[PDB]
Amino acid sequence: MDLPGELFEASTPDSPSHLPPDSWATLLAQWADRALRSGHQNLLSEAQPELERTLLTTALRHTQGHKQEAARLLGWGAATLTAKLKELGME
Amino acid sequence: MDLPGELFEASTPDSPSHLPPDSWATLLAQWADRALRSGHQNLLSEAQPELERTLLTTALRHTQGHKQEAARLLGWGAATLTAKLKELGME
Repeated sequence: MDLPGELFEASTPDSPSHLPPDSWATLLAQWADRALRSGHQNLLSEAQPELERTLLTTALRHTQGHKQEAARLLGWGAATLTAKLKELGME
Repeated sequence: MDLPGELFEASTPDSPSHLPPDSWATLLAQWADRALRSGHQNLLSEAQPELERTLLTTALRHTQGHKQEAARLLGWGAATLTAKLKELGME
């Protein structure tokens, strides 16, 4: 018998998230190499939007909702912030 | 007295390099934020060339010296591989 019950269900609360040291570059150096020895294709096209999304969302956080303010935040403008959004989706 | 001598000099050999888990994204999320609360400016312009240099050099390694082959390696061409080289230096 045990005091605590055998709780076995995934609920919303009681679920902390862990943030380990993500070795992105280490994953990109080994990934780009593993794909090169098999069938590489969208190499830079995959991490390209990854770096843009991270920063874009971060700076935007300073102005959540104000996607325009994010422009001056990254030395960009309103055409780049918008054109760069489809550039990764088009290229 | 000790068998080994007190070797205290930096030489070429006898110098192994360590490669810990670099948390780039973690450094970019905290850096972009720390700079935003002070004087942000070249936010994306700093990590932009960092992601391009890493992949560019990696794929090029498959064709060391053949900077041209790196083109098809990243679904790029000869104009992009060259134009993208100055794009980060110009923007």
